[PDB]
Amino acid sequence: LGLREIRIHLCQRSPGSQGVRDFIEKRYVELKKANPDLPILIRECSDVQPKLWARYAFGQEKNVSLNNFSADQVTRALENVLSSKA
Amino acid sequence: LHHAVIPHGKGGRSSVSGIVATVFGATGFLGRYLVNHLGRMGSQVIVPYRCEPYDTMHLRPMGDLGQIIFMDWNGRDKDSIRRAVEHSNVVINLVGREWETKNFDFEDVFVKIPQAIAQVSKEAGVEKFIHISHLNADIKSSSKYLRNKAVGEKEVRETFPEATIIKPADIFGREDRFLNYFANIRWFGGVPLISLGKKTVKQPVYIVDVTKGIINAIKDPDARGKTFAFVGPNRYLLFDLVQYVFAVAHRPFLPYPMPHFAYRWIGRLFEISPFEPWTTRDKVERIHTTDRTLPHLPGLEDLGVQATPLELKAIEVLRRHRTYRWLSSEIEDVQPAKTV
Amino acid sequence: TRPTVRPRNDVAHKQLSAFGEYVAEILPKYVQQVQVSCFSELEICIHPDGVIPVLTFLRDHSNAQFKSLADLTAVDIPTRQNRFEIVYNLLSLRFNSRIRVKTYTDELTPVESSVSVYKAANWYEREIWDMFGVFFANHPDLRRILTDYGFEGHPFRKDFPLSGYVELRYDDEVKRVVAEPVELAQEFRKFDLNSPWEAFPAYRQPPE
Amino acid sequence: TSVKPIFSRDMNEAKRRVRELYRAWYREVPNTVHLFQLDISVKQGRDKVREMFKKNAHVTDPRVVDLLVIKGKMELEETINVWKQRTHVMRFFHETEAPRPKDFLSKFYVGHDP
Amino acid sequence: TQLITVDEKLDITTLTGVPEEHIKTRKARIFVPARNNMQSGVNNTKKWKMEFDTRERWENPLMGWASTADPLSNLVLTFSTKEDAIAFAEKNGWSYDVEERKVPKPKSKSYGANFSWNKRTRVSTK
Amino acid sequence: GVRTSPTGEKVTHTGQVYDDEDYRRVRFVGRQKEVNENFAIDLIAEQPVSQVGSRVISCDGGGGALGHPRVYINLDKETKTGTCGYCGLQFRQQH
Amino acid sequence: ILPGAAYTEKSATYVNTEGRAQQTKVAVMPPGLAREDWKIIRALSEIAGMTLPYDTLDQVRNRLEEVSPNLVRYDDVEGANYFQQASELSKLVNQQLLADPLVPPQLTIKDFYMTDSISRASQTMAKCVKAVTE
Ligand SMILES: NC(=O)C1=CN([C@@H]2O[C@H](COP(=O)(O)OP(=O)(O)OC[C@H]3O[C@@H](n4cnc5c(N)ncnc54)[C@H](OP(=O)(O)O)[C@@H]3O)[C@@H](O)[C@H]2O)C=CC1
Ligand SMILES: [Zn+2]
Repeated sequence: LGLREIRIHLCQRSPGSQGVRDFIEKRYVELKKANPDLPILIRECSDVQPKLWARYAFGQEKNVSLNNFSADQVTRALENVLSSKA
Repeated sequence: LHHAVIPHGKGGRSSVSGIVATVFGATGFLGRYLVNHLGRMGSQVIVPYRCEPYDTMHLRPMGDLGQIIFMDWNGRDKDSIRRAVEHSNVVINLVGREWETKNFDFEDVFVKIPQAIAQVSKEAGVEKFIHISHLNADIKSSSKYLRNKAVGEKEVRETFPEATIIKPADIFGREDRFLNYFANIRWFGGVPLISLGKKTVKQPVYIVDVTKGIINAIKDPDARGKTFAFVGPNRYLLFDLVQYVFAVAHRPFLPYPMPHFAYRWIGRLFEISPFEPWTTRDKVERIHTTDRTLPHLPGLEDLGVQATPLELKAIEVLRRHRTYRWLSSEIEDVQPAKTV
Repeated sequence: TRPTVRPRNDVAHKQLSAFGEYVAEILPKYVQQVQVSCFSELEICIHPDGVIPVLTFLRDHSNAQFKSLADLTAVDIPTRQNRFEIVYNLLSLRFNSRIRVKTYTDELTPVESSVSVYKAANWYEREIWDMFGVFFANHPDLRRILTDYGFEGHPFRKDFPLSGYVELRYDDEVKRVVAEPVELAQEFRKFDLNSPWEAFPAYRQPPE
Repeated sequence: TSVKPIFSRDMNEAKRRVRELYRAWYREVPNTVHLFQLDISVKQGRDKVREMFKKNAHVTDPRVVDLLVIKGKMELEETINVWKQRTHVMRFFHETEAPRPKDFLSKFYVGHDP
Repeated sequence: TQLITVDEKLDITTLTGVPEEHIKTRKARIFVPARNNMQSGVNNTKKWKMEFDTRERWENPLMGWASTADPLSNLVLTFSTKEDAIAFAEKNGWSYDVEERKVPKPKSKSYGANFSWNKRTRVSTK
Repeated sequence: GVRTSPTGEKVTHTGQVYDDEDYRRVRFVGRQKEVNENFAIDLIAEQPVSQVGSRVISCDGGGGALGHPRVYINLDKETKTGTCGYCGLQFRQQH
Repeated sequence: ILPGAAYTEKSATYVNTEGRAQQTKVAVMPPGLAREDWKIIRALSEIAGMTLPYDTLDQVRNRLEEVSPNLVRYDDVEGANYFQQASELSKLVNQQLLADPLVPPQLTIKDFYMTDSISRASQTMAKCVKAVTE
């Protein structure tokens, strides 16, 4: 019925998370000020591939592999997540 | 629920099944396999015994240490019954005789003692009481066995309303008096039968089916206050039932009609013995009583017990009655009996 | 160190060292190690392709004549990739001496049966099949010798527990001795007994 | 990865030995039912043999299935010769054991084992 | 030749005779055992150990003894390295978890530092 | 000094007695619960406190090599007696 | 009441104050009929017709890795950057301080020995409190 949380997983050091890192350094705060009641949980880890989880209503989760994206591609994938709500 | 009776373990010999059973009449045919299937779950089985303790020897390897408590009991003494049932959380009643003795009749065995056990178990706080009636129990039955067992079913239902009363049809096993009885009329003659044994229908049930039914009635809280009818899957006429018995044992089967007024004189001829009688007129009336069909009562399928047919266990019962020249023939080397 | 210490037999130590050099230079195709213990016992550690060439040497060579097979033994040591250590104990009645021929296998490699050299091994390595799982190729009658007939598993392996996986009891339903999963009324109480202080500095291993 | 075989060079000779062993068991089962005077049908014993063969059907190592052929021939020799008894043959039929809890819910009800 | 080429994974679960309940549903723990803090010696921290998850120990109805149904309970195997224990767990189909060895870090001890001129590391007594 | 629970069952010197609702009393039905009525905790209170004139006393319980290892007991506290760890015989410096 | 397990009674992921995820081991089993906690929740979901997509403990840890992948990497402190964005988000709402002083709830040794349900159920901790009060 609607989006309930976004979970962005990334690495501190891997290059595939690099543009994902460029999403948080530059384009996160006004994202948080766009949806102040939507939890956008950033989870950094050791050797994970970048991943975008979208939990929806009634426990449904969609799963987007954010590996080797630029920051613009991460922005477009996350705005697809925000605009879908399916 | 007390902390010592919580079920622990994996249901083996040394586990705790949380079942404390006083099995009255465990020294018989059903009680043998009942204490077997209880003590392998790790149950505290109290066996009140009337007989010689030597006759209880076979009940001793059936469970772990201290799990079978033998104690004396008398059916005409409520003190020993209250001494036996005061710690149990289930009492099972297996008191029975096919014949009436010098001191006991069918009313003492089936009306007096079961009402005494059920009343004492009610006034000692026992939650679960299982009574074992017969499928053909009726007030207007021709046999005194089934009359007193219907009266005892009524008394157990009225003095312990939450009792599980179980109807077996005719139980067969290694130590039965049903297929062994049908076997042992190659000694007497040519296996006489009322009206050629073709006006009575039977559906015999296997003993481990009855035992699993009793234990699944112990474990089921929905079995409280029910009335179960444990029957085997196939109904047989008595003629081809006896013919299948004599075909498994490979004996000469040559039946002949004996009338009803003369096959009770043979019944009184063998009950004049002071020992365990070979037959009686009551056994004549009950071999020649058809197994009634009671579809309204639940059965083995409602306790999760799959009923075993006779064509799987009849070789196991009747290999003993064979002579050496056909002793080693197999289960499949026989034509099955005709069902109805 | 006189009364309470074992005296040392240097003559037998020197003799077994010289015979170990002898065996190691006659048979360098298979001999891997030769070592003489402090109480003067000789060990010839060989390769498992040299069971029959070494043991027929020691059975037949006129300076060896190890005509008696005392014992045949496997030892499970799981931290090695060849976890089983087959041990041949030999007695030379001519030279009043004993020798030990040690070799190795894992679960899947066959060791060649030494029944062609010593017939005494006909049961011993059969027991090594029964207790450890070591298959012996070209053995006359290889089957179990000590365990029950329907016994699955190999008992003297160290991954096999002390009590097994099954236990027997009589069951009067089936009128038969049956096997069930084992349940002990009292668990075998495992005692941690090893001291944290080193007892023998001469056996100290180097660190990583 | 250069290992020494037991009997089989590869899986073809290994499957040949498994096949011959199943042939020998299939020929043996009626005698096993007869002279042990087992109270099972011949089809039931043959299905138990098929179950004991299909239990090991996931192995892809020639040495392991060589040892399985070896141990099956050992059990076959213990069955042809009367060295097993009625108990040892009926121990493949786990008949006195209760049906263990299979789903999550009944295993949750009875105990702590996963 | 007299050698064959097996590229397959080493797995002897069908040969060791262990039932399935103790192959797939057990969790082997591979670890250097921690030093007992009741003692100062470190000789019990030299070798790796493989143990198993502790199953249900209950109370005997007769004596109160600790009854069990786990055969693999008292089974602790000793290995020389970590990779040997990993190979031995993967050989027998035991799913495992590996704790790393936890060595004590090198300290910088000084007896004279007990009696400094201006540092807080002066002992208040001796 | 054995006492009795309200079930009629005797209490051991540990403090063990089965509860009224505990089924495991059925093992004593028709038989007896074997308890030892000589409680050691009752019979060590009967012993007199040994008044001595030394400061550190020694106890081996009697018998020498027939008793327990010889321990040394300090008697500095005038408030508390000095109890042996093994035999439970207690001492006091009489000053 | 759904009787659960303790910390010495289950294998169980706990995360300390620095982010290091660690796992307990089953020392003893839980008493009585009490079961492990997520076992109870998964059985409740099987009864309720909303069955959770796991069966064993390792599958629960796979879900636990799906939600945050650091909870399955044991004895590892994962670095958390991005203090600057949390600082910029902290400057939005000008929440005002109270007039009360900063006082922790634990001032003495008396307030130490009973904090959770396990220490409140203890008699050794109760003797510790009774010792430090008098
Ligand atoms: N095929 C069958 O036999 C069927 C039986 N039933 C019923 O099932 C129950 C058990 O049957 P089953 O095992 O075959 O019969 P048994 O006669 O073989 O067993 C009866 C048991 O009760 C004891 N007992 C018998 N009479 C007395 C008595 N007067 N006082 C005290 N104890 C006594 C016997 O022990 P002891 O050594 O002291 O005599 C024995 O343990 C009975 O109620 C029977 O009516 C129901 C359907 C079919
Ligand atoms: Zn003393």
